[PDB]
Amino acid sequence: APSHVPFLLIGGGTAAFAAARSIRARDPGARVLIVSEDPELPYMRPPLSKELWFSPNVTKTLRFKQWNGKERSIYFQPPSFYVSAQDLPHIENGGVAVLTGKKVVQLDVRDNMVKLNDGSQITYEKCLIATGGTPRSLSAIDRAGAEVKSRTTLFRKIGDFRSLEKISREVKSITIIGGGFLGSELACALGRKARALGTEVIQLFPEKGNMGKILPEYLSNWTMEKVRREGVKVMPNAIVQSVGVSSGKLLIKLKDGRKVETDHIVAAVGLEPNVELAKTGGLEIDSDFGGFRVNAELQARSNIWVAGDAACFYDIKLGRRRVEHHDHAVVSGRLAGENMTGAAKPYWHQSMFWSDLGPDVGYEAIGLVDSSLPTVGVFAKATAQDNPKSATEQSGTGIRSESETESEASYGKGVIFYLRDKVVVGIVLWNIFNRMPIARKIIKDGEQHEDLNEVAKLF
Ligand SMILES: Cc1cc2nc3c(=O)[nH]c(=O)nc-3n(C[C@H](O)[C@H](O)[C@H](O)COP(=O)(O)OP(=O)(O)OC[C@H]3O[C@@H](n4cnc5c(N)ncnc54)[C@H](O)[C@@H]3O)c2cc1C
Repeated sequence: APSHVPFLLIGGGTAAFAAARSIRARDPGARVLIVSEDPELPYMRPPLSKELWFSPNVTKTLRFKQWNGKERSIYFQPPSFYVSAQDLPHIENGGVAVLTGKKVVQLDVRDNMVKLNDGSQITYEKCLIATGGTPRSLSAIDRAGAEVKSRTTLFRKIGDFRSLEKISREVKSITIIGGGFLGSELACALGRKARALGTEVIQLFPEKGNMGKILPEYLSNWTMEKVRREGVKVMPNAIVQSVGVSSGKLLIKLKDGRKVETDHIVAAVGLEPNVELAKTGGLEIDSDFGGFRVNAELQARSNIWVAGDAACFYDIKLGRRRVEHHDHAVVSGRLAGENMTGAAKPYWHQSMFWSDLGPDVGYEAIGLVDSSLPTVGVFAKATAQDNPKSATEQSGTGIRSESETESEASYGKGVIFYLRDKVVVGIVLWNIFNRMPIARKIIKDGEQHEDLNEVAKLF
């Protein structure tokens, strides 16, 4: 670990990598150090709940096959592209180094320095906090003791992919708690594995259907049927009361009286932004939405920026906000990098989200998407190209935010408009690809729409 580094990136995920790339692009000789608590070099997360499950050496290499059959590495860059932390301070033309297995435990804003868990002290000139978040657990699990806890997976990293993939091959029943996109993706991934093995997969949540807090009743229900068609036993309207061990089996007790016996549990119930450094750093966090509060240029302080899942930014349309989008991590990380190199540009990007439940069904979302808001959905029969696989064959990539582009324009599918009076504040696209720029334009203009069935023609 160097005693000093010009650019210090705390956390080694998607946002940090984007910032590292941006800093180097604007400053060819920049010296950038990434401190990552995890043992792995920077990698993208979407494949962990998708393509990596649709394949035995893949678990070792982590080089997956996209829906189009072509391989891609989960890592942002090959390990030989990074320089050693030891050489970073004076190596010719600089570079980007990564300190894996090390965690920043103290931040001293006034002295521009951080302390690592091993006692190491590092000063910086410009710092980016890109710590992401920590998965949330169920209070029922927290209050159940060590045994139950040891048999519950909080899905987020490469290590969770490997341990869960192992378990799916070794046990007879796995239960997923959570109806969100991630829980549903895992449900489909695990369901397919179970079909060949002849095992069981259960998914339960308090809502009436999958993604119930986001999707309107019609599409929420359609999604639940989709998951059931994969062999998964889906249990909606399920409120967990307690969880314990009975005769070596996990026993989940629900409020309506139902009891569920299973071998392992996977929880996908949201995340808690990692703002532990706010304590010693004396930085302000948002008690309502979570995360480090930053200004328009993503600054927490004159020389400290925040990007990705850990940032509570000011959405140009919605006010204080925090999101969990790959697109956001990439764009905000890139911007932070540019601002750390004298750009002084505001974050006005409208972050998009995407989810693939296999090669045949996908979703895209943007803006305020809440099922409690008044909505208007327009649907139609899907064509042969309206699916994630075709979209990937066309674009050559499975990372939707890449093929969709970051710009704004100048039944088996459909569009769902979320409204505020007659203005569209959010949009969900079901099996419609390469039209996000149109969605961004509609939301940005913020005009009132007398029809919408006319607007749907745009998609
Ligand atoms: C399984 C899965 C699937 C997903 N699929 C999609 C998808 O299809 N579409 C989409 O739009 N989004 C998706 N997302 C979400 C998207 O991946 C995230 O928004 C993005 O990864 C966040 O990046 P980040 O850099 O902000 O944080 P992270 O990638 O979470 O990483 C933060 C890093 O910093 C480390 N760290 C934390 N604290 C410290 C510390 N004190 N010192 C050192 N290191 C620290 C962490 O351990 C971690 O390595 C998915 C997420 C998961 C988990």
